[PDB]
Amino acid sequence: ISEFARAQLSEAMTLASGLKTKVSDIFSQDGSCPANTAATAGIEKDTDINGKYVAKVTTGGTAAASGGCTIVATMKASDVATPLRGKTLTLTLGNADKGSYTWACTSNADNKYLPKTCQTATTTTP
Amino acid sequence: ISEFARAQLSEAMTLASGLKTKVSDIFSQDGSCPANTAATAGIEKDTDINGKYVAKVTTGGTAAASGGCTIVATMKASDVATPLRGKTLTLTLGNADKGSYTWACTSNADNKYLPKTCQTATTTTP
Repeated sequence: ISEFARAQLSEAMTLASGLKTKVSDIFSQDGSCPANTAATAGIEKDTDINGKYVAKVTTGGTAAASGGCTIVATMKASDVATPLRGKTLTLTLGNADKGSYTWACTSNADNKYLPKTCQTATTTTP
Repeated sequence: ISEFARAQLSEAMTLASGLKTKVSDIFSQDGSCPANTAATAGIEKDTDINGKYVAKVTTGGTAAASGGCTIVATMKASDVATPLRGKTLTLTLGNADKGSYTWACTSNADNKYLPKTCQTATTTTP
């Protein structure tokens, strides 16, 4: 498994991680999840949040007891490892009602490119 | 051996290489070696010249009839491959008093991470 591909999805996480404080602070202060398809109270426009491999980072989600707000980074459509083109990786706030905030990682890309922490689970059934 | 680590050093080479015509212009113009500890005529301060894996690119070196000007790249101390952390790669002017200017490449990183034109040599002895 390519460390070049691993590293690109690594940009995404870091650019998304970059908004935890900003998103959890609005959730627990105003009760809602902020969305940035337009710039919004201290948070930049999703298409303005980017780097070498990330095209945009969008906030949103649906407010719930423990959290729910989502931070979705979208990969560029080019100059990126072919399987990752246009894919997304998603951080979700949780435990908002229990203590320290948690942020579960998920992605719609192949687990072979993700960190262990961002991978799905697959098992057999009866 | 990691192509990904190889790729990190290659960025230093590239960024250091992008200052060769300027440094060369100064030597040919003033018989001197410019020092960019701070921005100076035409060239940005060393830390303003960086990249994903590269922290700074400094010019300096000691002037002679053959040239002697150096352009050194310093890798970041983190977010880079651990054997390359804070390692340097140097471009050095020569041949100024014999013919076409040349730039020799040296580095203090391990040879297993370097292009062939930048590796040192080790021989045996009696």
